[PDB]
Amino acid sequence: VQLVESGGGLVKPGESLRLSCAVSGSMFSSYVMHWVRQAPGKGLDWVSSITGGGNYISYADSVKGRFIISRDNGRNSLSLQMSSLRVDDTAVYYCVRGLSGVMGVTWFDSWGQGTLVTVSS
Amino acid sequence: VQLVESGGGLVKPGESLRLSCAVSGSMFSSYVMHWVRQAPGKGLDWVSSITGGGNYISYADSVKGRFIISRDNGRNSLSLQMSSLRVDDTAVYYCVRGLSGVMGVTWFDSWGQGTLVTVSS
Amino acid sequence: VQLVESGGGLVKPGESLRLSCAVSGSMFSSYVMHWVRQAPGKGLDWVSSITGGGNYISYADSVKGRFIISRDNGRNSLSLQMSSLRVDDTAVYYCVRGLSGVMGVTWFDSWGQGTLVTVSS
Amino acid sequence: QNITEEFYQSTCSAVSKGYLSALRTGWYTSVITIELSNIKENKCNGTDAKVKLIKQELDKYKNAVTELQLLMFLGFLLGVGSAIASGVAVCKVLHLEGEVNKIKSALLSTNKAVVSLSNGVSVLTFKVLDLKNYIDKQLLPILNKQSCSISNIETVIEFQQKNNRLLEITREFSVNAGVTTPVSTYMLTNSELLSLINDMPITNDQKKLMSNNVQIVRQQSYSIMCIIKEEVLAYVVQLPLYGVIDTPCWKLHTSPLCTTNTKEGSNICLTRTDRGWYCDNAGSVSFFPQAETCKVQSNRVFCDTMNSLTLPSEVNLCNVDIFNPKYDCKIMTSKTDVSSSVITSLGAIVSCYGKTKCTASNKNRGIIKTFSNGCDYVSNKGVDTVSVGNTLYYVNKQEGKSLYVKGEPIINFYDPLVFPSDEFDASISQVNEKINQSLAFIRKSDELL
Amino acid sequence: QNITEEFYQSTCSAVSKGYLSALRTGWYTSVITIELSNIKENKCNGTDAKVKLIKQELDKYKNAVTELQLLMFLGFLLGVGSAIASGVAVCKVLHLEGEVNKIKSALLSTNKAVVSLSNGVSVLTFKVLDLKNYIDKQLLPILNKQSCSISNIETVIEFQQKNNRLLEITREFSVNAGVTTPVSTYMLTNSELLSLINDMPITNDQKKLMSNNVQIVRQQSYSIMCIIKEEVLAYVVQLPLYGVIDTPCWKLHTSPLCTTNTKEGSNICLTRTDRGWYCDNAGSVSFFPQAETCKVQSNRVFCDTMNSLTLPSEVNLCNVDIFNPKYDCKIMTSKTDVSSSVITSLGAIVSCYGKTKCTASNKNRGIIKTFSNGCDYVSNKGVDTVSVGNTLYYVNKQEGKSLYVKGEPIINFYDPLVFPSDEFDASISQVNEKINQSLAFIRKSDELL
Amino acid sequence: QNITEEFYQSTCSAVSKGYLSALRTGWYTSVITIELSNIKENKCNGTDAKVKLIKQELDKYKNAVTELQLLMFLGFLLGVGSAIASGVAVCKVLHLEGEVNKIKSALLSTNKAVVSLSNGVSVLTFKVLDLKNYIDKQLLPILNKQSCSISNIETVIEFQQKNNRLLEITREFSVNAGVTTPVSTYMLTNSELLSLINDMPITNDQKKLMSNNVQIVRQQSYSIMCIIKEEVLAYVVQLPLYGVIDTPCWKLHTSPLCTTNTKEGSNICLTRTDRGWYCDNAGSVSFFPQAETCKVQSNRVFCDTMNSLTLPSEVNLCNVDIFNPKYDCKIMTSKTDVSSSVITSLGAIVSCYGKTKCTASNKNRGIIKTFSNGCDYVSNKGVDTVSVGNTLYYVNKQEGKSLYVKGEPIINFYDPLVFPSDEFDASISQVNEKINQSLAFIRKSDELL
Amino acid sequence: QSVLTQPPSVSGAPGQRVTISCTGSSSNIGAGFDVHWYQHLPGKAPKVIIYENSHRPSGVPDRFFGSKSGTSASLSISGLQPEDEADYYCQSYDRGLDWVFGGGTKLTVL
Amino acid sequence: QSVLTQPPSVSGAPGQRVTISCTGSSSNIGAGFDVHWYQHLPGKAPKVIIYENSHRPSGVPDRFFGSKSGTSASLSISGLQPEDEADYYCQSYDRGLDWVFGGGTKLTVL
Amino acid sequence: QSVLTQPPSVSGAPGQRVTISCTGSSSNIGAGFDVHWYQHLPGKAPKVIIYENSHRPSGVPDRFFGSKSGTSASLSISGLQPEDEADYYCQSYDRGLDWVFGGGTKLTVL
Repeated sequence: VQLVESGGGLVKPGESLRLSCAVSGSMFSSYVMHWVRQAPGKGLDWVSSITGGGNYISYADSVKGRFIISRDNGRNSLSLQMSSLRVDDTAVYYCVRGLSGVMGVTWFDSWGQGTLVTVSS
Repeated sequence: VQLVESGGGLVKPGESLRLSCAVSGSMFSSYVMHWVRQAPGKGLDWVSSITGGGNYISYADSVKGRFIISRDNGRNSLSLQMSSLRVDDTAVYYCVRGLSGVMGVTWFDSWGQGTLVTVSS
Repeated sequence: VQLVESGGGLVKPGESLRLSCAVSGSMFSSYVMHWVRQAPGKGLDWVSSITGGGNYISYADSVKGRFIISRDNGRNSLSLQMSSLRVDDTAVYYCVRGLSGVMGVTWFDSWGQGTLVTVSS
Repeated sequence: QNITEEFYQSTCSAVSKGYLSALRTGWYTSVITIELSNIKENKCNGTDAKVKLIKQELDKYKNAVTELQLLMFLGFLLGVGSAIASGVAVCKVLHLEGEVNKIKSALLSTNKAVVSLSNGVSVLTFKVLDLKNYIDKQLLPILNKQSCSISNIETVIEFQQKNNRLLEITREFSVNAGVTTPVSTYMLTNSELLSLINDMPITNDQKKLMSNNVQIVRQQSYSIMCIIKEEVLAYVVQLPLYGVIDTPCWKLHTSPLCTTNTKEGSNICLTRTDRGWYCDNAGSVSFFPQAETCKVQSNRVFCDTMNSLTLPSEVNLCNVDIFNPKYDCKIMTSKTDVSSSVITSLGAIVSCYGKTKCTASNKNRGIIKTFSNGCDYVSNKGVDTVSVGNTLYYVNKQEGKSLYVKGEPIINFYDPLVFPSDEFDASISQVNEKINQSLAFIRKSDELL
Repeated sequence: QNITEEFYQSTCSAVSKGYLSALRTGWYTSVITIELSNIKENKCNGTDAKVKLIKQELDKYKNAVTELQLLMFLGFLLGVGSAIASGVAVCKVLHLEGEVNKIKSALLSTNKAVVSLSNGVSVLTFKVLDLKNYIDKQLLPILNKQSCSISNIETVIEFQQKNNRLLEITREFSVNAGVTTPVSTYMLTNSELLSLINDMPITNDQKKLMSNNVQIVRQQSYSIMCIIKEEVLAYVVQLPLYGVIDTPCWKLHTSPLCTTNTKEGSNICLTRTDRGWYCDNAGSVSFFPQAETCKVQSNRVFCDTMNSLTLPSEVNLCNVDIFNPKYDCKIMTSKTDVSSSVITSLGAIVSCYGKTKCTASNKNRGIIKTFSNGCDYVSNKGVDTVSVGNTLYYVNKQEGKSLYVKGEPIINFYDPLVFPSDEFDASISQVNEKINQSLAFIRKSDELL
Repeated sequence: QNITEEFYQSTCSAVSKGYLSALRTGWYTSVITIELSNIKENKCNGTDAKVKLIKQELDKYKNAVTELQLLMFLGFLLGVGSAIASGVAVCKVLHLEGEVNKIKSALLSTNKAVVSLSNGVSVLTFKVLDLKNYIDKQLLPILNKQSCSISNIETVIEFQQKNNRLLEITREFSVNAGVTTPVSTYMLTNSELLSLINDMPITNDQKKLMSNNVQIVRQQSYSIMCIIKEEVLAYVVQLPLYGVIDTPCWKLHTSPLCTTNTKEGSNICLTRTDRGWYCDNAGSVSFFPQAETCKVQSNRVFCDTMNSLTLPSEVNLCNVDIFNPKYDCKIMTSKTDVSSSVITSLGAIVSCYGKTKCTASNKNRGIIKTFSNGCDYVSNKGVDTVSVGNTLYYVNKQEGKSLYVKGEPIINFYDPLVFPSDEFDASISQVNEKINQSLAFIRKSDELL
Repeated sequence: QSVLTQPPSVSGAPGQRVTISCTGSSSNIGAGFDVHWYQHLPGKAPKVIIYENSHRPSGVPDRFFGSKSGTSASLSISGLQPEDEADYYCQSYDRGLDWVFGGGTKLTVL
Repeated sequence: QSVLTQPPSVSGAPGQRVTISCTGSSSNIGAGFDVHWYQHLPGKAPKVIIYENSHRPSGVPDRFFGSKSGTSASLSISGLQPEDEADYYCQSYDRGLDWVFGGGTKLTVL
Repeated sequence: QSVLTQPPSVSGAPGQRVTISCTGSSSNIGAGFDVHWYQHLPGKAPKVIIYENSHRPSGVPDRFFGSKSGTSASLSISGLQPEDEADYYCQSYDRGLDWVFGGGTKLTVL
């Protein structure tokens, strides 16, 4: 049930990259996945979401359209194309694998390791 | 299936009393029950009714509101509170247990022994 | 499944007659039947139909009302009363036992032997 | 008021007690007549806008008249009967010649007269729309005086209001062939239904019940077509005729009581195949297995007597002792052990089985119970949500008292290595007879060597 | 006319004979188009009462258009199929680009023109409401000339009359997802349905049948949404396409023929699990077990052949000889012995069992029969009410002739101590094979000692 | 999009794969209020035609308010619960005194206010009709100034337009007792339903799904009456509250895989009793056997979670290996060998048995397949009609890819002389256990002599 | 005083048929309702001889035959026997006074 | 005189393909209806060669292949053989004269 | 900057009860929504302490007790223990920025 991902490092601002998640669950077809981020100093924020097949893609308000999130159900993997890179984008990113609620809401169950992406200089 | 009741005697007019019926049936929960009366001279008349649970009290037009009909389902009994009394109420009273009709009407099946209530003087 | 009928011969014009069909099927209750005629020279034409119990009787536009078609379900037979006669009816008549369609139409399955009826002179 | 219940852990069956009911022991036919009108011609060589409106409305009414002329688990072990036989009977007795003119002559003066008919059956016959007395001289003399012109404009809207009933009659009858249920409010207006209920030969207690609860009477009737010709258009609204009144009708729910064993799928299981209603009437009980045919409005239990079995009163002793040798209780045998919950009239019965997570969650506190393996019951007071596995049931919030009869399940009274698990429907005596036969089988196979 | 019946006391089964029928061997798709209108703006800076009325009506029409845009016992042993595949097929073949422009181009002049489409299937496509020709120049030029003021007052009522069809279309479709049944009269007006039935590629006898009986054709069709855009809103009404005509469809009713024994509840009992309709088509019979899906309007039997099995003709010899070795009759085995009555097309089949009082009462005489134990049949002529236990069935009053064949019940042909009574569905050959196997076991167990 | 399917010839079962779904794991209650009006008297001693019209409409409104005042195969192995418990719960919490006065005080200014109530549950309460603000001073002052005369004529038509919603509410509620399903558009207008759905505490992805697909949500809710008194008539529209979003929910169909033997009717036969939907949610699958309760709108699936079972994920390996010792697949046993076809989501499964003619006909070519005896499958591409016996099915024309897993039927893996054929419901392990027990009986009976 | 009217002066010798007739108003009997007849020998309690105008209970001989028509009900006794001297009754279900009772006919032998 | 029209002067030698074509009006054939073709060899009664424009009965060789399109129907015989000399027909379902018959084509070998 | 507001200056000794409170706007929390609380001990990634304001996952002690009311959520630690020094969070579901996150409260022992 533990999530492991990789793809961090130092990246110049402006250019796009691919950040991938390698979830190794056994029933990774119904669980709703999201990505969060956090930086030293300011508090932890939200980045992106994805539900099931991939027809209800939802985004944050701090970033919209810049980040492209997709996932391969057969390969049990996730990815984001990081089109634009501003100064605020440097953060430790966490994959997160949450379950649907008693109504519909998600409470961010067992988190991934967290990969650091730096964009400064 | 025979009905046995007691509570008769001489009662001065005006005061209330209780007339009790001690039916010993096996299914006294669905049968529609009534009280009828008959005085010497004039013909036999009707007094009161009760249907099952006890939410459909129905009375005669000769006496309305004065007589109170109740029944104890657990104790298998009927009772009449005899509030107010006139000269005409001296009669032999019969408990009467009748079954539901092919439409809804009751044909006054097996009658009780009959208790005499005298109110004169 | 073969249809056999008889009743042909020479008939003076004007008078009625009966021409009978002696079907010998094993499921002669549901099959829609028709009668067709053929004269030497001109091609085939249609004469009559019958379906089911006999409540949907249908006729050709060349002859309407003059020919009366009926069938005995229990006796496994067909009959036509040939009320009134003109010159055109001298023909070989065929009984036709066609099955119901994929929609409703009939393709005139296995035919009778054909009875020759003359009306001239 | 006092809708109590008990939960028996012997078969993990709920019995909700105190449900003073009203059966449907009879039907009663009543012939609604709509006074129609016959129009020779509506030529109207002149053309105006309001005259076009009234012409289109009269054409729609004529098409409606032509339309009406063209419009002339214990469920298997039951009794099936057609529910519209009385209306077809009075329609057939109407269809003979001469009764229509008798109806029209008997309804000329009085609005709600009674017609004796030829068969000797009394039918209540009464107009509800009287369109003939409207069309008679309100619209035809106006149409043929001012060269087909209407001086006012409100007449066509009044005709809309009067013709809405007949057009809805057309639509509702043509959608549902000739027999439709429930009867709609434009099919019989509720003041007229109350007046018809008051005027039909029934108990006054039944009058009080069926005037307080006209919803279920409306939802239980059947309106069938009758003759249309001679501008008299008639249809019979066959109404329910309730029999017994305020009788305690206890409701029985059951849930699958399997074994507590967890190894693979080798589980034995009794599921009491007796769910439904038990109404007391005469010296017997009526058993309604179809829980979709009995209405539960207020605390009164209207039901369909035609869709019921009869049982002796000893089935009440089925509730206490499942091995009682007076009535043969009906149980079903199964090996499947899926988790299942049935929410009773107040609480909820759960059976969480194998490896499933169930809880009784209250929206103000959270999870409070967390049922273990075995049949269990959770009362109304305290919870408002029951989750079994990944499915959520809402438990009824109807006030009352609950009792918990403690005991052991009947699974522990059976031997798993010999128990039969084939019977879709059986009884306690039949299952025990088969158990005895197979035990004699084992003993004779032992003694044969 | 001549609806006869027979009662067989062998299995106490009723067979009502002579029910000249009509199957549903095909579907037929028809493209109804409502000519919609597109309005750029309805600003109306000035205000009045009638202009407010027409503005509210146009707003309701626009909301309806937007909603339309957003709107883009032998029952187990059957064959289950989706009933709306033809309408979905023509909807999918319409959804490809350029088809509805062809529909509009071919439907400009003629009101019932036929298009060939790309798939090669001919579909009758036609208009029924032509609201585009009304909104073209009757309301839009008037709204934009007198500073948004209507000189007349009947135009809004005419718009109500014209928009009622589209608003009811919106309501009836949004209630029933995208597929509704039955087709309502405002969904397809009956003059239009009669002209459409007359124009569709079918037998003239079937034209007569579905013009006399448009009730059941209306009650069996399925209307499905199609494309909405390009102001040419269309939907496909998929109409039944009847196959065989007036073929005899004998109806088989069964009642539980249990044993006459009274000791406790040890009864050996056979219920023929074969109730339903039997139509004859081609060289076979079609069997409809679902008595709720076959309509019995008049003496004709419309049915849904998608919910039917096929059987050879030897099932007819199932009616006479239950042990006939040509067709294997289907029976079910049971030990429960409740009193049950079914009512056949004319009479009534009763079985009063254990200690249960039943009577056949006529409303003008009283009780006349007072059935004893065993299956029994009571004819239509003489009674109009059948009471079994405490339930009251009304027996159909349809005229006809009845026959009562004589014989003994088949339970007396069986051995009580060896009968198997756990078969929910079985056959005569299977039950007899199990009887033979158990008797062979009895003889080998006797001989083993 | 990518609706694929597979056909397994092992049990001749179809699995349509890729059906991104949406369960119904919760309810949500919203208290619709209609602002009503109280009229002391409508005397109108003077009379006119338009005043008669407005009097008739006011009398119809009064009768409506009076009537509203008076209006205060694996199917057995399931869990049954009442689906209107949440609406009854919020109705009971509304019925306590002083709540609806709070409702009115909180709804005076805002049009979509949220109230807190005593129970701590937040319910969205909002007017939709505001008839009190209309009758306040638009009709009552006019009726009592010009000696009961209306100067205009459009006011009565405006009153009809405003009163249509309340009258249809009265009719639709009185027809359907007190609980009606589906919710109609005049019960809750679609713009109001979109605004309500947007404003309730749900996922934004669920907002997108439930605003694109308001058809099924309209077809799944339940509206229940509540308090009518204090001119504030309110009813609760308990709305579905969808749980998991776009989860793959594969559909499983089955047909009777009988044997190829032709001698008489001595056939052995398995029918996989597992038809329905399989949705994935949490760590389990939800099994919906009731194919009539799950809607298949577009390629999405809306199911009723309350009518489902839970199963572990190992049932997916039920699809590949039928003898897999991880999950016990459920099959049923039968000896009858009737021909049956089930039309899967794209192609069609047929099973022709005995002497029956089946074909797969395309409307542009003719018969192309002519199935032999045994289970077989025909794809969507190539055919549009499947005829079996004397009946004709239409195969769904929805685009997608099909796979044909080749193999041998499991019927050949069994022994005919020892096979048991009386299990209406069983499992592979149970059937194999009975086979082993009967074989041990055969060997011990052979060794006994 | 009761809405039911029958003459209470009917008598006959044993041997022949004697018919008791009682008529009601339009609200009772003739409005689709039923009429039942009871018997009142002095001593033991009254018991029903006939209900729903046609039926009979368990112990009732073939002497009693009842009928109703319009607003009038009749009960015929064929071949009187001496201990039948009692008070024969009619009852009905008038919509005012609910279960109204007739004045009673004193049947005696001669 | 019949609504169905085909030229009755079509013949061909054995060996090659011969096509019989017959056309109707708008009421028949093209209005969603079907066309069936029979043979009329002298002596034995006519039997069906093709029904519903595509299907075949039990005993029919692969020579005969029928088709319909729009309003016109055709039937091709490939590899003619000598005893096929007969009268080949069309039948439609014109909504006036119901089951109309074509004039017939006399197919003979050369 | 985030809509969720809690003061990130809460400290407490081990032994007594420490309450973390965070409040939201009208769009989040109080509009029928839920609030969940996590921890951020350095090293191991954040895990959920309490979801749906009342429930608990598998491994969570009895120290943590959460509640929500109106537009304010609270979480109480009863008998604090030394290695609980972390960053406690609140998550809501504001209808704008969807899954908003609080500023985080740094809880440390004294």
